[PDB]
Amino acid sequence: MVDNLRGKSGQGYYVEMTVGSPPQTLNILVDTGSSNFAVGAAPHPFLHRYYQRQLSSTYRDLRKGVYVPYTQGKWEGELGTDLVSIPHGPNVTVRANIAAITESDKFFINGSNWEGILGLAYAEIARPDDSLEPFFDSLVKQTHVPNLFSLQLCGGSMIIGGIDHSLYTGSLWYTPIRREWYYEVIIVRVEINGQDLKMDCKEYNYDKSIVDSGTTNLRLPKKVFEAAVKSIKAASSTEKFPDGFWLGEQLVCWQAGTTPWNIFPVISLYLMGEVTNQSFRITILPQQYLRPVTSQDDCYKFAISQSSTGTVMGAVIMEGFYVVFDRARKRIGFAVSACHVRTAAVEGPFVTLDMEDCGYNIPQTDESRSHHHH
Ligand SMILES: CCCc1scc(-c2cn[nH]c2)c1C[C@H](/N=C1\NC(C)(C)Cc2cc(Cl)ccc21)C1=NC(=O)CC=N1
Ligand code: NA
Ligand code: NA
Ligand SMILES: [Zn+2]
Ligand SMILES: [Zn+2]
Ligand SMILES: [Zn+2]
Repeated sequence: MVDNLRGKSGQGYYVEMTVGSPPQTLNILVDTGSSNFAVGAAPHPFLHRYYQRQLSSTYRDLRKGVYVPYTQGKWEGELGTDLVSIPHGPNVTVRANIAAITESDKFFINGSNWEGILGLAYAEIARPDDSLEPFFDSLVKQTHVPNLFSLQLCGGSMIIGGIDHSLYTGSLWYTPIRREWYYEVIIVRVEINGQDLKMDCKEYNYDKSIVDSGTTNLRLPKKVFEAAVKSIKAASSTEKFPDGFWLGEQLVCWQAGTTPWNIFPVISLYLMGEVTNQSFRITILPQQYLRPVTSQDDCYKFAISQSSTGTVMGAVIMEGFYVVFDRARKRIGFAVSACHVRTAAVEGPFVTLDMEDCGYNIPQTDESRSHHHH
């Protein structure tokens, strides 16, 4: 399973999955921020291949549609089940739910080389509801595959059912999964070049913090975004950038190989430790957040953006790390990645005697209160 992913942060990382019999092998974007297995199932300007239900003798229609809006764009399709296997994964075959995407807007991107998404988060956020069993749950229930996977994103490995120690150096540090819906976690402190942002720590997790391989950027709640930008600007104040750059709408450039990296600070996110009163920190390099895209110059985009739905630790963040989704023990581990040429660091423990609760409790809507989970 080592080396079983390909891709980049701008357009995502995909694993090979074989669906149906006779086998159709598809390139699937790995998405820890959703819970549907969904695959393009009809021609599209941007698809190199798609799922042909009519070629699969093992496909079964569920006779139910599903409509998945996103803030900008959407997919919809028909639910069914089919046999699924992972060529560079364990030696098993499962029957899983698959949404056959028949229409979409702004979902498939020009030249991505993936045809489908593998939603690895939990059933609570599956569409249309939590009774549509996500792929990984079907995988574990059907086989004896251990209930964990890891992502090493460089190009990359998703190891299913195991930790591979050749993919990381140093210590593996675990933070609890706060609740099993998204891969929710809790941020206890943020430093930018050594300086504490000094916000009430609930602000860092307002209204949640998650780990999301389907998101490119580090995304931060409004007040936290504003504080970080103020701090990164202060550090880089010998360069005056236009506003569009800080909005992630404009490149900024230096002559080939002369970029003043030192003017850009490191960002440390302190995650809750498994032990009470402890945390550990993941330290993010400017090379993660300031990404190359005037082809005599080196030009870059700012990959930190504002959020109204919480902190999102996206691909630009996970790229520096071996990240273990240890669902069995309800925790997420981080270690420094062994793919490379300041380093992204994973460091701890940090003890706080001050034992604060930094999680935010999302106000409970009547609709949410109404639902039974039997
Ligand atoms: C690391 C992989 C990131 C990827 S792969 C393909 C795209 C994409 C962009 N537009 N259409 C597809 C992105 C950017 C990402 N947006 C998306 N991620 C996905 C998971 C595929 C779900 C989705 C549905 C729609 Cl309808 C539009 C965008 C996205 C995203 N990144 C951010 O930084 C902020 C918001 N969305
Ligand atoms: Na099934
Ligand atoms: Na389509
Ligand atoms: Zn093609
Ligand atoms: Zn009931
Ligand atoms: Zn339920």
